[PDB]
Amino acid sequence: DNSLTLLKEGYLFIKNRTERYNSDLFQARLLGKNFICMTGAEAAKVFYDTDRFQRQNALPKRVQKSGFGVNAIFGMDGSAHIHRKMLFLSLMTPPHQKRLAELMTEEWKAAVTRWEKADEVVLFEEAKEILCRVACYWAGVPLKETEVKERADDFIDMVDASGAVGPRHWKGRRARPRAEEWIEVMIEDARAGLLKTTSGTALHEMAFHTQEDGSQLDSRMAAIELINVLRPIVAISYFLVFSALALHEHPKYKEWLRSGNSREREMFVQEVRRYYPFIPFLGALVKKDFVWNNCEFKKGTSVLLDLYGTNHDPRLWDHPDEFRPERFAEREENLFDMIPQGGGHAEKGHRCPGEGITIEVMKASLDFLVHQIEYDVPEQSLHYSLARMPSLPESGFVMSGIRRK
Ligand code: HEM
Ligand SMILES: CCCCCC/C=C/CCCCCCCC(=O)O
Repeated sequence: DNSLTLLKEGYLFIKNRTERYNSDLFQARLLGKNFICMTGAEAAKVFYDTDRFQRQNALPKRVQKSGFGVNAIFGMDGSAHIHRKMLFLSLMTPPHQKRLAELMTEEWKAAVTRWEKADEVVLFEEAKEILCRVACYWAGVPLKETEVKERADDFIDMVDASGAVGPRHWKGRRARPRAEEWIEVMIEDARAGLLKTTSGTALHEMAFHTQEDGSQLDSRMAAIELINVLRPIVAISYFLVFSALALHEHPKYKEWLRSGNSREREMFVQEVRRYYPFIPFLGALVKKDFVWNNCEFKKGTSVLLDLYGTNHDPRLWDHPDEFRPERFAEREENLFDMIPQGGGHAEKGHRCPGEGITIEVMKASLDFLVHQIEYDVPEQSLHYSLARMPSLPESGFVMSGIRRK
Protein backbone atom coordinates (compact mmCIF):
# COMPACT_ATOMS: atom_id res chain seq x y z
CA ASP A 1 0.00 0.00 0.00
CA ASN A 2 1.28 3.45 -1.09
CA SER A 3 -1.30 5.68 0.59
CA LEU A 4 1.45 6.92 2.89
CA THR A 5 3.65 7.47 -0.17
CA LEU A 6 0.80 9.27 -1.92
CA LEU A 7 0.65 11.54 1.13
CA LYS A 8 4.43 11.99 1.15
CA GLU A 9 4.75 12.79 -2.58
CA GLY A 10 1.51 14.75 -3.05
CA TYR A 11 1.28 16.35 -6.50
CA LEU A 12 4.13 14.14 -7.79
CA PHE A 13 2.92 10.68 -6.78
CA ILE A 14 1.47 9.87 -10.20
CA LYS A 15 3.93 11.85 -12.35
CA ASN A 16 6.98 10.26 -10.69
CA ARG A 17 5.80 6.75 -11.53
CA THR A 18 4.53 7.34 -15.07
CA GLU A 19 7.92 8.90 -15.78
CA ARG A 20 9.61 5.96 -14.01
CA TYR A 21 7.72 3.18 -15.84
CA ASN A 22 7.38 5.20 -19.09
CA SER A 23 3.67 4.33 -19.16
CA ASP A 24 0.73 6.73 -19.13
CA LEU A 25 -0.97 4.45 -16.58
CA PHE A 26 -0.10 1.97 -13.82
CA GLN A 27 -1.85 -0.10 -11.17
CA ALA A 28 -1.58 0.67 -7.45
CA ARG A 29 -3.27 -0.21 -4.17
CA LEU A 30 -4.50 3.09 -2.66
CA LEU A 31 -7.14 3.80 -0.01
CA GLY A 32 -7.47 0.07 0.58
CA LYS A 33 -8.83 -0.37 -2.96
CA ASN A 34 -7.30 -1.27 -6.32
CA PHE A 35 -6.52 1.75 -8.50
CA ILE A 36 -5.43 2.59 -12.00
CA CYS A 37 -3.68 5.95 -12.05
CA MET A 38 -3.48 7.62 -15.46
CA THR A 39 -2.12 10.86 -16.95
CA GLY A 40 -2.15 12.82 -20.21
CA ALA A 41 -4.69 14.61 -22.39
CA GLU A 42 -5.91 11.40 -24.04
CA ALA A 43 -6.36 9.75 -20.63
CA ALA A 44 -8.55 12.69 -19.61
CA LYS A 45 -10.82 12.10 -22.60
CA VAL A 46 -11.32 8.50 -21.46
CA PHE A 47 -11.91 9.71 -17.89
CA TYR A 48 -14.74 12.01 -19.07
CA ASP A 49 -16.41 9.22 -21.10
CA THR A 50 -19.54 9.14 -18.91
CA ASP A 51 -20.58 5.70 -20.20
CA ARG A 52 -17.27 4.22 -18.97
CA PHE A 53 -16.88 6.12 -15.67
CA GLN A 54 -19.17 6.94 -12.76
CA ARG A 55 -18.78 9.27 -9.79
CA GLN A 56 -21.29 7.62 -7.45
CA ASN A 57 -19.38 6.08 -4.52
CA ALA A 58 -16.01 7.38 -5.75
CA LEU A 59 -15.51 10.26 -3.32
CA PRO A 60 -13.84 8.99 -0.10
CA LYS A 61 -16.04 9.46 2.95
CA ARG A 62 -13.36 11.33 4.90
CA VAL A 63 -13.42 13.90 2.06
CA GLN A 64 -17.24 14.04 2.15
CA LYS A 65 -17.30 14.63 5.93
CA SER A 66 -14.88 17.59 5.68
CA GLY A 67 -14.33 19.41 2.40
CA PHE A 68 -17.44 18.86 0.35
CA GLY A 69 -20.38 17.37 2.27
CA VAL A 70 -22.17 14.03 2.17
CA ASN A 71 -24.05 13.07 -1.02
CA ALA A 72 -23.64 16.28 -3.02
CA ILE A 73 -23.19 16.89 -6.75
CA PHE A 74 -19.64 15.45 -6.88
CA GLY A 75 -21.09 11.98 -6.31
CA MET A 76 -24.12 12.17 -8.63
CA ASP A 77 -24.41 10.54 -12.07
CA GLY A 78 -26.88 10.41 -14.92
CA SER A 79 -29.68 12.86 -15.54
CA ALA A 80 -30.03 13.55 -11.80
CA HIS A 81 -26.54 15.05 -11.93
CA ILE A 82 -27.17 17.07 -15.09
CA HIS A 83 -30.34 18.47 -13.52
CA ARG A 84 -28.52 19.74 -10.44
CA LYS A 85 -25.44 20.73 -12.47
CA MET A 86 -27.62 23.19 -14.42
CA LEU A 87 -28.64 24.87 -11.14
CA PHE A 88 -25.00 25.67 -10.34
CA LEU A 89 -24.37 26.75 -13.95
CA SER A 90 -27.30 29.19 -13.86
CA LEU A 91 -25.50 30.97 -10.99
CA MET A 92 -22.12 31.22 -12.78
CA THR A 93 -22.84 32.75 -16.25
CA PRO A 94 -20.84 35.76 -17.57
CA PRO A 95 -23.44 38.03 -15.86
CA HIS A 96 -22.53 36.64 -12.42
CA GLN A 97 -18.84 36.59 -13.34
CA LYS A 98 -18.95 40.31 -14.17
CA ARG A 99 -20.79 40.98 -10.90
CA LEU A 100 -18.36 39.06 -8.68
CA ALA A 101 -15.41 40.73 -10.44
CA GLU A 102 -16.93 44.21 -10.02
CA LEU A 103 -17.53 43.54 -6.32
CA MET A 104 -13.95 42.34 -5.87
CA THR A 105 -12.61 45.47 -7.57
CA GLU A 106 -14.82 47.60 -5.31
CA GLU A 107 -13.37 45.81 -2.25
CA TRP A 108 -9.73 46.12 -3.40
CA LYS A 109 -10.03 49.89 -3.95
CA ALA A 110 -11.50 50.36 -0.46
CA ALA A 111 -8.79 48.12 1.05
CA VAL A 112 -6.21 50.74 -0.03
CA THR A 113 -7.38 53.19 2.67
CA ARG A 114 -6.52 50.62 5.34
CA TRP A 115 -3.49 49.05 3.62
CA GLU A 116 -1.74 52.42 3.21
CA LYS A 117 -2.02 52.94 6.97
CA ALA A 118 -0.69 49.50 7.95
CA ASP A 119 2.89 48.31 7.95
CA GLU A 120 2.52 44.82 6.47
CA VAL A 121 -0.38 42.85 5.04
CA VAL A 122 -0.74 39.11 4.45
CA LEU A 123 -2.34 38.73 1.02
CA PHE A 124 -3.80 35.28 1.76
CA GLU A 125 -5.65 36.45 4.88
CA GLU A 126 -6.92 39.60 3.13
CA ALA A 127 -8.10 37.56 0.15
CA LYS A 128 -10.01 35.11 2.38
CA GLU A 129 -11.95 37.84 4.19
CA ILE A 130 -12.76 39.84 1.06
CA LEU A 131 -13.88 36.79 -0.92
CA CYS A 132 -16.07 35.54 1.95
CA ARG A 133 -17.74 38.94 2.29
CA VAL A 134 -18.21 39.24 -1.48
CA ALA A 135 -19.46 35.65 -1.92
CA CYS A 136 -22.06 35.97 0.86
CA TYR A 137 -23.28 39.37 -0.37
CA TRP A 138 -23.53 38.24 -4.00
CA ALA A 139 -25.33 35.11 -2.77
CA GLY A 140 -27.86 36.92 -0.58
CA VAL A 141 -26.30 35.39 2.55
CA PRO A 142 -26.41 37.72 5.59
CA LEU A 143 -22.95 38.06 7.09
CA LYS A 144 -22.25 40.17 10.19
CA GLU A 145 -18.95 42.04 10.22
CA THR A 146 -17.99 40.32 13.47
CA GLU A 147 -18.28 36.80 12.01
CA VAL A 148 -16.53 37.44 8.68
CA LYS A 149 -13.09 36.08 9.60
CA GLU A 150 -14.58 33.20 11.55
CA ARG A 151 -16.75 32.05 8.62
CA ALA A 152 -13.91 32.48 6.11
CA ASP A 153 -11.63 30.45 8.39
CA ASP A 154 -14.19 27.65 8.56
CA PHE A 155 -14.33 27.58 4.76
CA ILE A 156 -10.54 27.31 4.44
CA ASP A 157 -10.47 24.63 7.18
CA MET A 158 -12.77 22.58 4.97
CA VAL A 159 -10.60 23.12 1.86
CA ASP A 160 -7.40 22.34 3.74
CA ALA A 161 -8.73 19.15 5.35
CA SER A 162 -9.52 16.88 2.37
CA GLY A 163 -5.88 15.94 1.77
CA ALA A 164 -4.72 15.75 5.37
CA VAL A 165 -4.47 13.36 8.28
CA GLY A 166 -4.53 14.08 12.00
CA PRO A 167 -5.12 17.59 13.38
CA ARG A 168 -5.24 19.39 10.03
CA HIS A 169 -8.04 16.98 9.01
CA TRP A 170 -9.97 17.44 12.25
CA LYS A 171 -10.34 21.20 11.72
CA GLY A 172 -12.33 20.51 8.56
CA ARG A 173 -14.34 17.82 10.36
CA ARG A 174 -15.44 20.42 12.92
CA ALA A 175 -15.98 23.34 10.54
CA ARG A 176 -18.34 21.50 8.19
CA PRO A 177 -21.15 20.95 10.78
CA ARG A 178 -20.82 24.56 11.99
CA ALA A 179 -21.25 25.81 8.43
CA GLU A 180 -24.06 23.42 7.48
CA GLU A 181 -26.15 24.33 10.55
CA TRP A 182 -25.67 28.06 9.91
CA ILE A 183 -26.77 27.85 6.27
CA GLU A 184 -29.55 25.32 6.96
CA VAL A 185 -31.36 27.71 9.33
CA MET A 186 -31.10 30.32 6.57
CA ILE A 187 -32.69 27.88 4.11
CA GLU A 188 -35.49 27.14 6.57
CA ASP A 189 -36.18 30.82 7.27
CA ALA A 190 -36.08 31.60 3.53
CA ARG A 191 -38.79 28.99 2.91
CA ALA A 192 -40.84 30.57 5.73
CA GLY A 193 -40.58 34.14 4.45
CA LEU A 194 -38.71 35.13 7.64
CA LEU A 195 -35.59 36.05 5.64
CA LYS A 196 -35.63 38.26 2.54
CA THR A 197 -34.46 36.52 -0.63
CA THR A 198 -34.10 37.64 -4.23
CA SER A 199 -34.90 35.66 -7.35
CA GLY A 200 -31.73 34.73 -9.21
CA THR A 201 -29.38 34.84 -6.22
CA ALA A 202 -27.65 31.71 -4.94
CA LEU A 203 -29.45 31.45 -1.58
CA HIS A 204 -32.83 31.92 -3.25
CA GLU A 205 -32.13 29.42 -6.03
CA MET A 206 -30.82 26.69 -3.73
CA ALA A 207 -33.73 27.27 -1.33
CA PHE A 208 -36.36 26.84 -4.06
CA HIS A 209 -34.72 24.47 -6.58
CA THR A 210 -36.90 21.56 -7.66
CA GLN A 211 -35.49 18.18 -8.69
CA GLU A 212 -36.59 16.00 -11.61
CA ASP A 213 -39.44 14.63 -9.47
CA GLY A 214 -40.36 18.20 -8.44
CA SER A 215 -39.60 18.06 -4.72
CA GLN A 216 -37.40 20.65 -3.05
CA LEU A 217 -34.08 19.57 -1.54
CA ASP A 218 -33.67 18.66 2.09
CA SER A 219 -32.82 21.86 3.91
CA ARG A 220 -29.49 20.22 4.81
CA MET A 221 -28.77 19.30 1.16
CA ALA A 222 -29.67 22.82 0.03
CA ALA A 223 -27.28 24.10 2.70
CA ILE A 224 -24.61 21.68 1.48
CA GLU A 225 -24.94 22.77 -2.13
CA LEU A 226 -24.98 26.46 -1.21
CA ILE A 227 -21.77 25.80 0.74
CA ASN A 228 -20.45 24.27 -2.49
CA VAL A 229 -20.85 27.81 -3.88
CA LEU A 230 -19.48 29.90 -1.01
CA ARG A 231 -16.49 27.71 -0.10
CA PRO A 232 -14.88 27.49 -3.58
CA ILE A 233 -15.14 31.28 -4.03
CA VAL A 234 -13.18 31.69 -0.77
CA ALA A 235 -10.71 29.10 -2.10
CA ILE A 236 -9.80 31.44 -5.00
CA SER A 237 -7.49 33.07 -2.43
CA TYR A 238 -4.99 30.26 -3.18
CA PHE A 239 -4.90 31.30 -6.85
CA LEU A 240 -4.67 34.98 -5.98
CA VAL A 241 -1.58 34.39 -3.85
CA PHE A 242 0.03 32.32 -6.62
CA SER A 243 -0.68 35.23 -9.01
CA ALA A 244 1.28 37.63 -6.79
CA LEU A 245 3.98 34.99 -6.28
CA ALA A 246 4.33 34.81 -10.08
CA LEU A 247 4.79 38.59 -10.44
CA HIS A 248 7.46 38.60 -7.71
CA GLU A 249 9.51 35.66 -9.01
CA HIS A 250 9.11 36.73 -12.67
CA PRO A 251 9.03 40.54 -12.52
CA LYS A 252 9.78 40.84 -16.24
CA TYR A 253 6.01 40.35 -16.76
CA LYS A 254 4.93 43.25 -14.54
CA GLU A 255 5.78 45.89 -17.15
CA TRP A 256 4.58 43.42 -19.81
CA LEU A 257 1.23 43.48 -17.99
CA ARG A 258 1.26 47.22 -17.23
CA SER A 259 1.56 48.37 -20.85
CA GLY A 260 -0.62 45.53 -22.20
CA ASN A 261 -4.41 45.20 -22.08
CA SER A 262 -6.55 42.22 -21.04
CA ARG A 263 -4.83 40.02 -23.64
CA GLU A 264 -1.78 39.82 -21.38
CA ARG A 265 -3.90 39.60 -18.21
CA GLU A 266 -5.84 36.67 -19.70
CA MET A 267 -2.67 34.78 -20.62
CA PHE A 268 -1.02 35.46 -17.27
CA VAL A 269 -4.11 34.24 -15.41
CA GLN A 270 -4.08 31.04 -17.47
CA GLU A 271 -0.41 30.26 -16.87
CA VAL A 272 -0.94 30.75 -13.13
CA ARG A 273 -3.76 28.19 -13.28
CA ARG A 274 -1.63 25.82 -15.38
CA TYR A 275 1.73 26.12 -13.64
CA TYR A 276 0.88 26.20 -9.91
CA PRO A 277 -0.51 23.20 -8.02
CA PHE A 278 -4.04 23.17 -6.62
CA ILE A 279 -6.12 20.03 -7.29
CA PRO A 280 -3.84 16.96 -7.65
CA PHE A 281 -6.16 14.26 -9.05
CA LEU A 282 -9.77 13.18 -9.54
CA GLY A 283 -11.43 9.89 -8.61
CA ALA A 284 -13.91 7.74 -10.54
CA LEU A 285 -15.17 4.16 -10.93
CA VAL A 286 -15.20 2.01 -14.06
CA LYS A 287 -18.94 1.43 -14.48
CA LYS A 288 -18.55 -1.26 -17.18
CA ASP A 289 -15.64 -3.19 -18.65
CA PHE A 290 -13.51 -1.72 -21.44
CA VAL A 291 -9.98 -1.66 -22.84
CA TRP A 292 -7.84 1.38 -23.57
CA ASN A 293 -4.12 1.87 -24.22
CA ASN A 294 -3.57 -1.90 -24.10
CA CYS A 295 -4.99 -2.13 -20.56
CA GLU A 296 -8.17 -3.70 -19.24
CA PHE A 297 -10.50 -1.65 -17.00
CA LYS A 298 -12.63 -4.05 -14.97
CA LYS A 299 -15.92 -2.83 -13.52
CA GLY A 300 -15.92 -1.28 -10.08
CA THR A 301 -12.20 -0.46 -10.27
CA SER A 302 -11.19 2.94 -8.92
CA VAL A 303 -9.23 5.28 -11.19
CA LEU A 304 -7.29 8.49 -10.58
CA LEU A 305 -6.73 11.09 -13.31
CA ASP A 306 -3.50 13.07 -12.93
CA LEU A 307 -4.40 16.74 -13.21
CA TYR A 308 -1.06 18.21 -12.13
CA GLY A 309 0.96 15.97 -14.45
CA THR A 310 -1.25 16.58 -17.49
CA ASN A 311 -0.75 20.33 -16.94
CA HIS A 312 3.04 19.78 -17.02
CA ASP A 313 3.06 17.15 -19.81
CA PRO A 314 5.91 18.07 -22.22
CA ARG A 315 3.85 16.47 -24.99
CA LEU A 316 1.23 19.18 -24.45
CA TRP A 317 3.35 22.14 -23.27
CA ASP A 318 6.73 23.47 -24.31
CA HIS A 319 9.02 23.91 -21.29
CA PRO A 320 6.10 22.84 -19.09
CA ASP A 321 7.99 23.30 -15.81
CA GLU A 322 8.69 26.96 -16.65
CA PHE A 323 6.23 29.83 -16.12
CA ARG A 324 5.55 31.42 -19.53
CA PRO A 325 2.25 33.28 -20.01
CA GLU A 326 3.21 33.94 -23.64
CA ARG A 327 2.22 30.35 -24.46
CA PHE A 328 -1.42 31.50 -24.74
CA ALA A 329 -1.04 34.14 -27.48
CA GLU A 330 -3.94 33.04 -29.72
CA ARG A 331 -3.28 29.34 -29.09
CA GLU A 332 -5.61 26.45 -29.91
CA GLU A 333 -7.92 25.85 -26.95
CA ASN A 334 -8.43 22.17 -26.21
CA LEU A 335 -10.59 20.75 -23.42
CA PHE A 336 -8.20 18.07 -22.18
CA ASP A 337 -4.64 19.44 -22.34
CA MET A 338 -5.20 22.01 -19.58
CA ILE A 339 -7.45 20.70 -16.82
CA PRO A 340 -6.69 22.59 -13.56
CA GLN A 341 -10.45 22.75 -12.86
CA GLY A 342 -11.32 19.67 -14.90
CA GLY A 343 -11.70 18.74 -18.54
CA GLY A 344 -14.43 18.12 -21.05
CA HIS A 345 -17.59 20.22 -20.91
CA ALA A 346 -19.23 21.43 -17.70
CA GLU A 347 -22.80 20.78 -18.83
CA LYS A 348 -21.93 17.25 -20.05
CA GLY A 349 -19.78 16.24 -17.06
CA HIS A 350 -18.28 17.14 -13.71
CA ARG A 351 -16.00 19.98 -14.91
CA CYS A 352 -15.99 23.00 -12.58
CA PRO A 353 -18.93 25.37 -13.25
CA GLY A 354 -17.10 28.26 -11.59
CA GLU A 355 -14.10 28.40 -13.92
CA GLY A 356 -15.37 31.67 -15.39
CA ILE A 357 -15.87 33.16 -11.95
CA THR A 358 -12.40 31.94 -10.94
CA ILE A 359 -10.76 33.64 -13.95
CA GLU A 360 -12.55 37.01 -13.91
CA VAL A 361 -11.87 37.38 -10.19
CA MET A 362 -8.23 36.54 -10.93
CA LYS A 363 -8.14 39.13 -13.74
CA ALA A 364 -9.63 41.86 -11.53
CA SER A 365 -7.33 40.94 -8.64
CA LEU A 366 -4.29 40.89 -10.93
CA ASP A 367 -5.31 44.25 -12.41
CA PHE A 368 -5.41 45.60 -8.84
CA LEU A 369 -1.89 44.41 -7.98
CA VAL A 370 -0.43 45.75 -11.24
CA HIS A 371 -2.09 49.13 -11.81
CA GLN A 372 -3.45 50.27 -8.43
CA ILE A 373 -0.73 49.86 -5.77
CA GLU A 374 3.01 49.82 -5.23
CA TYR A 375 4.43 47.47 -2.62
CA ASP A 376 7.58 45.74 -1.39
CA VAL A 377 7.97 42.01 -0.86
CA PRO A 378 10.00 41.78 2.38
CA GLU A 379 12.21 38.89 3.48
CA GLN A 380 9.95 35.87 3.96
CA SER A 381 9.62 32.18 3.18
CA LEU A 382 7.87 31.99 -0.20
CA HIS A 383 8.38 28.22 -0.44
CA TYR A 384 5.38 26.10 -1.36
CA SER A 385 5.49 22.32 -0.97
CA LEU A 386 4.46 19.84 -3.65
CA ALA A 387 3.60 17.51 -0.74
CA ARG A 388 1.04 19.77 0.94
CA MET A 389 -2.39 19.52 -0.64
CA PRO A 390 -3.38 22.20 -1.24
CA SER A 391 -0.12 24.14 -1.50
CA LEU A 392 0.59 27.75 -0.66
CA PRO A 393 3.63 30.03 -0.32
CA GLU A 394 4.45 29.40 3.36
CA SER A 395 4.17 33.06 4.46
CA GLY A 396 0.81 33.78 2.79
CA PHE A 397 2.66 36.41 0.71
CA VAL A 398 3.40 39.43 2.92
CA MET A 399 3.26 42.89 1.31
CA SER A 400 4.68 46.01 2.92
CA GLY A 401 5.08 49.69 2.11
CA ILE A 402 1.76 49.68 0.26
CA ARG A 403 0.88 52.91 -1.56
CA ARG A 404 -1.88 54.18 -3.87
CA LYS A 405 -1.11 55.08 -7.51
C1 HEM B 1 -10.65 28.45 -6.90
C2 HEM B 1 -10.12 27.39 -7.53
C3 HEM B 1 -10.98 26.22 -8.08
C4 HEM B 1 -10.46 25.04 -8.42
C5 HEM B 1 -8.97 24.68 -8.32
C6 HEM B 1 -11.54 24.18 -8.88
C7 HEM B 1 -11.43 22.89 -9.36
C8 HEM B 1 -12.47 22.01 -9.54
C9 HEM B 1 -12.36 20.63 -9.97
C10 HEM B 1 -11.03 19.92 -10.32
C11 HEM B 1 -13.60 20.11 -9.99
C12 HEM B 1 -14.03 18.67 -10.36
C13 HEM B 1 -13.78 18.27 -11.82
C14 HEM B 1 -14.41 16.91 -12.05
O1 HEM B 1 -15.07 16.38 -11.11
O2 HEM B 1 -14.25 16.36 -13.17
C15 HEM B 1 -14.53 21.14 -9.57
C16 HEM B 1 -15.90 21.00 -9.47
C17 HEM B 1 -16.79 21.94 -8.99
N1 HEM B 1 -16.52 23.28 -8.75
FE1 HEM B 1 -14.60 24.08 -8.77
N2 HEM B 1 -12.71 24.90 -8.80
C18 HEM B 1 -12.42 26.16 -8.31
C19 HEM B 1 -13.36 27.15 -8.12
C20 HEM B 1 -14.74 27.02 -8.04
C21 HEM B 1 -15.69 28.11 -7.88
C22 HEM B 1 -15.26 29.60 -7.79
C23 HEM B 1 -16.92 27.58 -7.81
C24 HEM B 1 -18.28 28.30 -7.64
C25 HEM B 1 -18.46 29.62 -7.70
C26 HEM B 1 -16.79 26.14 -7.94
C27 HEM B 1 -17.81 25.20 -7.93
C28 HEM B 1 -17.68 23.87 -8.29
C29 HEM B 1 -18.72 22.85 -8.25
C30 HEM B 1 -20.18 23.08 -7.81
C31 HEM B 1 -18.18 21.70 -8.67
C32 HEM B 1 -18.91 20.34 -8.83
C33 HEM B 1 -19.11 20.05 -10.33
C34 HEM B 1 -19.81 18.75 -10.64
O3 HEM B 1 -19.61 17.75 -9.91
O4 HEM B 1 -20.59 18.72 -11.63
N3 HEM B 1 -15.45 25.84 -8.08
N4 HEM B 1 -13.80 22.29 -9.31
C1 LIG C 1 -10.25 9.92 -5.00
C2 LIG C 1 -9.88 11.16 -4.22
C3 LIG C 1 -10.30 12.45 -4.89
C4 LIG C 1 -10.05 13.70 -4.09
C5 LIG C 1 -10.47 14.98 -4.79
C6 LIG C 1 -11.90 14.98 -5.24
C7 LIG C 1 -12.33 16.30 -5.82
C8 LIG C 1 -11.56 17.35 -5.84
C9 LIG C 1 -11.83 18.66 -6.51
C10 LIG C 1 -13.10 19.30 -6.06
C11 LIG C 1 -13.19 20.78 -6.40
C12 LIG C 1 -14.48 21.43 -5.96
C13 LIG C 1 -14.55 22.92 -6.19
C14 LIG C 1 -13.51 23.73 -5.44
C15 LIG C 1 -13.75 23.75 -3.96
C16 LIG C 1 -12.49 23.48 -3.16
O1 LIG C 1 -11.39 23.42 -3.77
O2 LIG C 1 -12.61 23.30 -1.94
